[PDB]
Amino acid sequence: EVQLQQSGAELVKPGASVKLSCTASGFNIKDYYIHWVQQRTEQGLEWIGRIDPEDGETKYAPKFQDKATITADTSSNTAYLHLSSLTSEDTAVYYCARWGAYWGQGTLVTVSAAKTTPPSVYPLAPGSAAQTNSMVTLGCLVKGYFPEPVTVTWNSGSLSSGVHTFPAVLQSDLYTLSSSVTVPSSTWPSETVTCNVAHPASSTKVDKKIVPR
Amino acid sequence: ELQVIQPDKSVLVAAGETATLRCTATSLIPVGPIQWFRGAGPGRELIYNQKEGHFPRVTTVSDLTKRNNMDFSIRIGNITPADAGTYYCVKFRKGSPDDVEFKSGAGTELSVRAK
Amino acid sequence: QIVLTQSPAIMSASPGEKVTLTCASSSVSSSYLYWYQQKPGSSPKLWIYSTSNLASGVPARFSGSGSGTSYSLTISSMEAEDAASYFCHQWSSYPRTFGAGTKLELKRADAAPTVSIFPPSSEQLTSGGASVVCFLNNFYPKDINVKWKIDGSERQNGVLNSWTDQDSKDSTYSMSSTLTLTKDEYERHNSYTCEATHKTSTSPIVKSFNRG
Repeated sequence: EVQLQQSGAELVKPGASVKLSCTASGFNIKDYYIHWVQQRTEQGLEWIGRIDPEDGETKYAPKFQDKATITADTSSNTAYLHLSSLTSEDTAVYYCARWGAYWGQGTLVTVSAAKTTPPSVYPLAPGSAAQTNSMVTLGCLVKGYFPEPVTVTWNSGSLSSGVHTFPAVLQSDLYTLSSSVTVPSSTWPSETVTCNVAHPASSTKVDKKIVPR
Repeated sequence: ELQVIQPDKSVLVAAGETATLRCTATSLIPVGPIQWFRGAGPGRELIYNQKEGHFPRVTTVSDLTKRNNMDFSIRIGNITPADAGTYYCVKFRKGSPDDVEFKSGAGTELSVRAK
Repeated sequence: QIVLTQSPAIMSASPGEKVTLTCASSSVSSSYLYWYQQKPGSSPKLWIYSTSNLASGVPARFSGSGSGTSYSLTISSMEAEDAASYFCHQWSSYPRTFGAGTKLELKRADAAPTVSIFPPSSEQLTSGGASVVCFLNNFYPKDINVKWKIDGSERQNGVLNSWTDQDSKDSTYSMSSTLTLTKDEYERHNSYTCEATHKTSTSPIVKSFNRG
């Protein structure tokens, strides 16, 4: 099967540079043009350029000419996207693509002078002796981290039905994220409900068991 | 000097069969991909492009990844009357701003017998 | 470069309703016109290629049409899994461009939000902060407005609001509102109220707790 695996999320200070990666499987990149696309929250999808890994020929949209440099390595079956003099307008998700239907999962690139901070996770519980209803809603508050992303799961991915993980919101160079889970009351007091928060930029994986009070 | 040769002026297949559009290049020079079109001129329809594009109905007769390959014949599966037309085997070269057409074959007329 | 204008940028359709998305081009395009479906958190998926051909796995209810400078995507019978963003794409003119996209939501029946309010946890209070969290889950339509009342008075700032996209299953929306105060400011008050205004109620939707 055809698949494109891109590198992890990147945090770059404004004016610096970064090189994103894209490794392919199920085919040889030498046989097809490898494209790069950016998507900003307010400007949609924009084609950056492509490379013919067979001869190294590169094309670029005139907008990204002096900004983007595309390279490829047929030996490792990998394509690269180098971005220079990154401004805050370059904060976007960057996609790798074999044109048509084959896309990578995307790479978040945040351009900001803010410092990296691990999150504080706080449990949200109704409390012991509280009125028992049919359902109970537990929560998890992830506060004061930078940058994106943060991975939140419940019971190591076992709980997925009634989970709502909300998008992060930036307030003074720090993000705040919350997640709720609704389970039957016949389970949570007797069964373990644990909030699994991961923040790769700080290498912090925290499990937060939801206890009543 | 490369030539693009389509040894079939015309072809007749039945609906539901496969259409084999034959094409051979006489040279590897210049370097560049091969593209198949239905019709010529500005509004021509892209049928195949060996480097980019989605063409799930098309399979190549030979392995185009081989460096010494000069067979650019393709097969279009599950032919319907709507696939009738003139198909051109076109060699492209590297140019500006994108790939530039180098030479085109004389064309192969595909006619279809309906069910 | 070619300008692909997709209007309207957001639209709504009920289940079983026929919906048509339009794509107008600043200059002529040919069979290089693709449609891409994208849902939040996933890569763009090729949906229609060469104007009218469905990609593999795309349900037969989809269809594409158009030529020249105007194209269209059509769903014969709207389904819940069809709720996504759809971008038209051209690559017959250099450089290849995309449209701004049309976000397509499913118009389900109205649903009142299920509201949960949480006082600041004991872990956060020992750090010096106090965040009151209010979940407003599984409501429709999306439009909602939340106010924070502290002992009968509205607290204007210090609030972080976040909304989820339309859920893939029940096609509802959810909202989280967090009011963050210093530990001192929080303890100077007894009752905290999460007040929401939503179409499903002609009165405000209130959820409160007393600090003791």
